[PDB]
Amino acid sequence: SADYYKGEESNSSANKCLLKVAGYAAQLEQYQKAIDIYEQVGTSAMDSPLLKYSAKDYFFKAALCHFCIDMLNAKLAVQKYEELFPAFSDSRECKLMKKLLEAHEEQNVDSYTESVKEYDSISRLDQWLTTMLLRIKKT
Amino acid sequence: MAEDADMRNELEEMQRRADQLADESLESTRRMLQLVEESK
Repeated sequence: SADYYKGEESNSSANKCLLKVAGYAAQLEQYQKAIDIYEQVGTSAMDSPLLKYSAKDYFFKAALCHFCIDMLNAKLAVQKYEELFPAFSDSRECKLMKKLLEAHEEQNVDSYTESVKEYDSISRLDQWLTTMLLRIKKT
Repeated sequence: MAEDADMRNELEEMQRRADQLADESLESTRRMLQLVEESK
């Protein structure tokens, strides 16, 4: 369906289908496709004034999806997102990822879970993000 | 000094009134922040 709509040049509809496919794929434990799709949608959405505000969210999700692969590439991707989309630095997402990475660097799982609980209290979390964070926490 | 004791206890009750008011203020501020974050 996304290919059919792309052939019709009807944008803003293939993007949602690709995002759904990427999320379900990430749930299926295939992250390269999810990372690529989320990055592509984010780079397609930065230039849009209306969607720009949501773009940060996409970036955040992508950065979380790359977290499982390895810590070093997670830090590198955080740097790349901060440098390419400087506005993203303002959001609390960067602070949250930095605190989580700091907690992992010293095996300080307690700080990790305290930060996760505080953020959840501020705003209730989604099933996908909860599962991703729990799977990461296993390490 | 029992009555004076209770007068002191009333003073501490006023202090705890101030404390309670501060607490419910703190809660109100938290609810502010939560709703303001939610609207986005």
